Amino acid sequence: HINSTALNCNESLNTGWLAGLFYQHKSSGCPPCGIVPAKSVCGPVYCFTPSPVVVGTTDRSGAPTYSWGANDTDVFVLNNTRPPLGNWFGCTWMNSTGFTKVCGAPPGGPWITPRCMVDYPYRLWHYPCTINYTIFKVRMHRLEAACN
Amino acid sequence: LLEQSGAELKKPGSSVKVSCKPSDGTFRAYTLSWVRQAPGQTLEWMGRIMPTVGITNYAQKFQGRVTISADMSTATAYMELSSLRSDDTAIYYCAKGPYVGLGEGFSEWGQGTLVTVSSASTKGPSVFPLAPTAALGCLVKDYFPEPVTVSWNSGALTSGVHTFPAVLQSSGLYSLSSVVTVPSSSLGTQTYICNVNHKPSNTKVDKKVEPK
Amino acid sequence: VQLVQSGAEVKKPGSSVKVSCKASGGTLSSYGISWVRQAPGQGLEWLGGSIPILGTSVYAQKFQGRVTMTADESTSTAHMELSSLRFDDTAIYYCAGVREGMAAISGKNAFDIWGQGTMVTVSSASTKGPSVFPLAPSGTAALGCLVKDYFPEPVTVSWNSGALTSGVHTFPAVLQSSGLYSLSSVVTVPSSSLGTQTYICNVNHKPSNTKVDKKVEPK
Amino acid sequence: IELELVLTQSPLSLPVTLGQPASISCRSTQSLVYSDGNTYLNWFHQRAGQPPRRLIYKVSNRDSGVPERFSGSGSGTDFTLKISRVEAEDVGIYYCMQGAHWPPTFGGGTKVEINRTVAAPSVFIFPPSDEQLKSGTASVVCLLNNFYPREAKVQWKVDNALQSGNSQESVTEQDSKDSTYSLSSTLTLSKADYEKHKVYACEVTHQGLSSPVTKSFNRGE
Amino acid sequence: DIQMTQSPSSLSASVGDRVTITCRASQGISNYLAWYQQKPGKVPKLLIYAASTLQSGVPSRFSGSGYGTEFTLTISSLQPEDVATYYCQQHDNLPLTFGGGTKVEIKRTVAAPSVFIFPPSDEQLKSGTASVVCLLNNFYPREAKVQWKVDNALQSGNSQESVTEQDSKDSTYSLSSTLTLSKADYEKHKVYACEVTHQGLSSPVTKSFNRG
Ligand SMILES: *[C@@H]1O[C@H](CO)[C@@H](O[C@@H]2O[C@H](CO)[C@@H](O[C@@H]3O[C@H](CO)[C@@H](O)[C@H](O)[C@@H]3O)[C@H](O)[C@H]2NC(C)=O)[C@H](O)[C@H]1NC(C)=O
Ligand SMILES: *[C@@H]1O[C@H](CO)[C@@H](O[C@@H]2O[C@H](CO)[C@@H](O)[C@H](O)[C@H]2NC(C)=O)[C@H](O)[C@H]1NC(C)=O
Ligand SMILES: *[C@@H]1O[C@H](CO)[C@@H](O[C@@H]2O[C@H](CO)[C@@H](O)[C@H](O)[C@H]2NC(C)=O)[C@H](O)[C@H]1NC(C)=O
Ligand SMILES: *[C@@H]1O[C@H](CO)[C@@H](O)[C@H](O)[C@H]1NC(C)=O
Ligand SMILES: *[C@@H]1O[C@H](CO)[C@@H](O)[C@H](O)[C@H]1NC(C)=O
Repeated sequence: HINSTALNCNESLNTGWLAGLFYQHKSSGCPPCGIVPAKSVCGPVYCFTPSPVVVGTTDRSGAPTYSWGANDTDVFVLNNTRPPLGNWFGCTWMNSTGFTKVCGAPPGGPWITPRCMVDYPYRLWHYPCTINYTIFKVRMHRLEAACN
Repeated sequence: LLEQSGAELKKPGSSVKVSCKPSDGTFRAYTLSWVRQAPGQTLEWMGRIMPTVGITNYAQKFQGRVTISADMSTATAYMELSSLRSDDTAIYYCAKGPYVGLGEGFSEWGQGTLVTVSSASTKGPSVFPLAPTAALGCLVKDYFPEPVTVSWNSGALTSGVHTFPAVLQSSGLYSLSSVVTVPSSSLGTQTYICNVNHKPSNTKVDKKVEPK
Repeated sequence: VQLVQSGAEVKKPGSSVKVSCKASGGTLSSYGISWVRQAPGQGLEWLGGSIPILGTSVYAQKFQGRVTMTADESTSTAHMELSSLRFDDTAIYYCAGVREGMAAISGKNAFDIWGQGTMVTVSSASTKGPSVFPLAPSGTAALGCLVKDYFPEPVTVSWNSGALTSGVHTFPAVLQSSGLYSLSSVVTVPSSSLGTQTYICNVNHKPSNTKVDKKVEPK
Repeated sequence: IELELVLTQSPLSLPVTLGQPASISCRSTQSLVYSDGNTYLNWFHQRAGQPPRRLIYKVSNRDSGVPERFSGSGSGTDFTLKISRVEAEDVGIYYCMQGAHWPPTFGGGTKVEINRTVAAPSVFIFPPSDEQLKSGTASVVCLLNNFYPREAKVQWKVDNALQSGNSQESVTEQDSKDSTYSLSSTLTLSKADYEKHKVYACEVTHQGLSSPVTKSFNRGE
Repeated sequence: DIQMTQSPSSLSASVGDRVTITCRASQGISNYLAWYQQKPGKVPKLLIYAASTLQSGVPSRFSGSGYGTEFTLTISSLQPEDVATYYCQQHDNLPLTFGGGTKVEIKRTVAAPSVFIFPPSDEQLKSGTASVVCLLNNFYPREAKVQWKVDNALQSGNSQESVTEQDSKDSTYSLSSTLTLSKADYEKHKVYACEVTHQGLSSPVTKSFNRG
């Protein structure tokens, strides 16, 4: 499970960069899913059903692999249909250079409301502009949200 | 393609666990559903599990007493149904559907598991010959529960075989007949054996039917 | 600026050892602390290591069921615990990292800062402190110290509290037939200063917490 | 607000002569277009003693290995499964299913039977074995093999006494090869009542026979 | 596991020689290879990072090169302070894996040893044991031979030797042999001698003492 995380992080993404990632809050510069190759993925990949779910590395057939995404056949099967009868609304992850990627559609970034985002362990790293956000309970499915 | 657990007799109030095994031996990017069919009822969808990611969804009628797990390394999905009532007697299928979700239905199916929810005891079947184109057969009498499977010779004799549906006798025990039509000139030379086994009773019989 | 490790220990087979690694003047999380061990006279072997993008440490499968790595930011101290110790685990254990916050968040690091190392000896023999005997001299003269009968390794010898370095030779320890170790350290000095200059060997055996300062004089 | 969705199939029984077209309709109380613009209505064919098998997905897309004779059409709430030329293989139950409303549901099912030419049954009677008579019960079996149509009448006679209500029948499904039926009638008697009589017969009445056929045996030989 | 194969095991060269150490990899690792120097008794130092990026404060004579499977660390002008074991480690994949290491030593002009002999201390004699120490200082080559004579009688199996690693300033070695006797057997004889044989000595050197 844990070694299904893609560790394809660039050298430029060092601990100093990660320290100042959720440290930038004291701010003028703020705001179709398929097969994603694991070579361009740094960190866990999250999809939202609207509840957050981790999608680990697999081969192209969908069989899970456990080699830190180091293999060149490792991908993330993120194909999605709307989650009343499908799997998830969309997904979010950080790529090798440190940019947050999205795909699919938000559950209503992964925004429930125009001001509230689904809360998940990597929210503060993937979306630093939401560090001053407050956490509220949501029942849509019992999950937590982060709002202004 | 989707090997399924064997048939079972379970008493009311207990719980039954049915296994589903893909012939690959490994889980891939597909969703696994559980569909059942009670006698005289249409197909009923129960639940859904993605063995790769772990998401499980259940239908409201079964919310609370069904649980669908998946054991990787073994690559065997399970369905457990507790608090068994009498009307849970059904054939339980596992069905493969697209990873992307429901909608397109199910492209592959297991054979089915017959779960009989009853308090009656398991009774092994008694096998008797139906001795003589000519017709020749086997009578499988007084067994519980269903099912009993019958083959002829050892799977070699398939043409002209008729295995009749089991009927429920007034005693609560079941009975069925398996018959086969064969050329008359073959009765003097060929041999004919019924392969009758009843899983719940561990009773495997090989009756040789000869004319007299 | 420096990683300071705990002292050498002797542990019985099947037991556990905990090694600390204190980063002076720095945030422990920025160094990407891994643990690399080196068997006596052999190569380097990477045990677990910190992965910032996961916020935890992951271990090589060789140790997955019996090593755990912790880090306490409030005390700037990282720990490594190795359980079910076998004779094959006798080595010097280094904590390692990279400085100035250049540690890859992937954990795939080359390390430019290393702790001083901690020798763990898996053995059933009891700890024993050394005796220090002088090697007295009788244009350069030789004098030294004899550190005899101690277990386990190591023992460290300095001269004049580290002020005398040129001319010093601390030999490798030899294992006597009694299962105890022995060691000698010598230094060549000008023969004219044998009466005027002070020569003290500083002996330290941390497993027994034995420290000796032996002034070596002729006769 | 979520309302119960109901799928209705018509007809419930679709008898079709071999080589003629057939159509099965599936009507839904709610539109089956989804958020993604797809219409998720599918079709499944179930054989005797076999799990269901998908024929059509998304209204009209044919599944691999499915004969070209099958096709689907419709939109919104009305759908139709059409077979161009009906073959003996196509006997069985046809279901529709929807994947655009929670939870996924199957239609009631339509039972297709093939109308072939008349075929008289071959009648066989089997005396009970001495093994079964060694217990307390005797079962006499009458076999009607490979006939069409299903309308058949079996009359048991024990020393010319009409037996009524002590016989159970069992019919197979319509054969996917020759489109025939097979039936077995079982007369149950005690050992005492079986030795009390000599002549055992079943009288078989069927459209393919010129008159009721009677197979008999004598308990002695 | 990526495997690192480093050649050769041991290496000998002369001050001012080019020295080439090769490190091969079982998979392509791009340029993600580091090199360490580890002088005896010290911790490893990172010399080269990412195959060819030289670390700050490293003499310009060290350089790296290579991409893919084969990498070479080259020392243009070998210097006395360069004697240590050198290791290559891949940083492209987890687990991080190191090479066997290459021991680098120096050939230099022959240098005879300076021999000193040390009687056992009176503190040690009070405990019941006696240790006589002979010290060979700053010699090359490493090959040497010491023999203990007690009253001119050769001693065997009562002594152990120990050799320092090659000195980083003068490329010499040093040895200590220790002769261990009981207190009873020490007080039995008078002359304790240490007979030293080495390529740099035209004649065997002997250092001795008498008890008292
Ligand atoms: C990916 O990560 C999983 C989870 O950590 C790894 O599973 C673990 O693999 C290790 C090494 O094969 C297993 O160790 C074994 O444990 C048994 C029982 O303690 C011990 O008797 C054996 O000698 C062996 O050391 C460990 O049990 C297992 N953990 C779990 C929860 O299954 C997996 O190996 C990793 N795969 C890759 C490709 O990195
Ligand atoms: C991190 O990104 C840098 C910048 O693109 C990569 O550096 C390139 O590496 C490749 C392969 O070694 C070279 O062919 C390019 O010339 C390099 N570009 C530059 C500008 O130096 C580096 O490979 C990336 N690291 C990882 C682990 O993905
Ligand atoms: C990681 O994501 C970033 C952001 O999309 C990628 O950077 C873009 O790369 C393309 C390459 O043609 C450029 O046209 C864009 O201008 C880049 N965007 C920015 C903001 O610089 C980057 O390529 C991705 N890296 C990997 C390894 O997938
Ligand atoms: C995912 O989508 C790609 C096309 O984008 C397709 O080739 C692949 O088969 C799909 N896989 C799944 C599991 O839906
Ligand atoms: C990488 O994937 C290939 C399959 O394409 C496999 O054969 C190989 O063993 C994998 N390598 C590792 C180190 O897991």
